Amino acid sequence: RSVASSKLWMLEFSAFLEQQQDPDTYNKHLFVHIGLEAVDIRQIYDKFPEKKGGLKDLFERGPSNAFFLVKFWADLNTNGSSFYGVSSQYESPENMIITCSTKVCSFGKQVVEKVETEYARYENGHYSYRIHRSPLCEYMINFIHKLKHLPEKYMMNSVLENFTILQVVTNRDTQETLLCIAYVFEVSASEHGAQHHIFRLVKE
Amino acid sequence: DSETDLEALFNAVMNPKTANVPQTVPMRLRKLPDAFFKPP
Ligand SMILES: *C(=O)CCCCCCCCCCCCC
Repeated sequence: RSVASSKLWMLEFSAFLEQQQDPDTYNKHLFVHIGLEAVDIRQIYDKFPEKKGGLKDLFERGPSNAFFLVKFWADLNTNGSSFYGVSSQYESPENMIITCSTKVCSFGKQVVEKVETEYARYENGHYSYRIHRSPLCEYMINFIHKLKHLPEKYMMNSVLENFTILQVVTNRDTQETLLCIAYVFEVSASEHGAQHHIFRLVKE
Repeated sequence: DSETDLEALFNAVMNPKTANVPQTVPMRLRKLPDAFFKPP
């Protein structure tokens, strides 16, 4: 349990492209997937929204054990009958109503926010929360298209220098931060495909 | 101008001569662990 606070654990996270070849045949490509060293959070504040409700504000309110930074190496090697989706799965000892807010940022400025409300299902002594096949926003689809149409892979990483995603999972009723994940991206250059590393965000 | 302008963001790398975006410190020059830049 890497991406886990005391109240919530993200077991799975993935963004994907699914293509329907025919009514019985589906092909799925994963851009990124999850299935701990410390980073000084001050080093990344400029890359995320600030002011009230922003990254610094959220971190100061805590708990400090809810705060993570994930570095992805995205797999963009892939080709009417397409679906861009995001799937994620969470577990908690507690029966809560959770809200998941995902903010896409450019130069630390919010471009778009997607918000989802999730209810618990009882599962083997704990409660499970699943965001299943959530539609990726048009902005993200277009961003991927524009990336893939860049002549050089260094240009892709250059663009991705100033592109971040912030995911905040909250208890809707109490507003407690259950998980806060800052995402940073590079393009995968490996034979392995998509890769990741997970860090704890610390005050200093 | 707009900082969230998607075209400008991509134009800045495709056509550096006409780049009109905020100037920033590259991640590789920041105080970050080695694991941040080396994939597993
Ligand atoms: C729009 O509604 C914002 C939702 C963004 C969800 C995060 C999915 C991560 C996308 C990874 C694709 C790789 C892009 C370089």
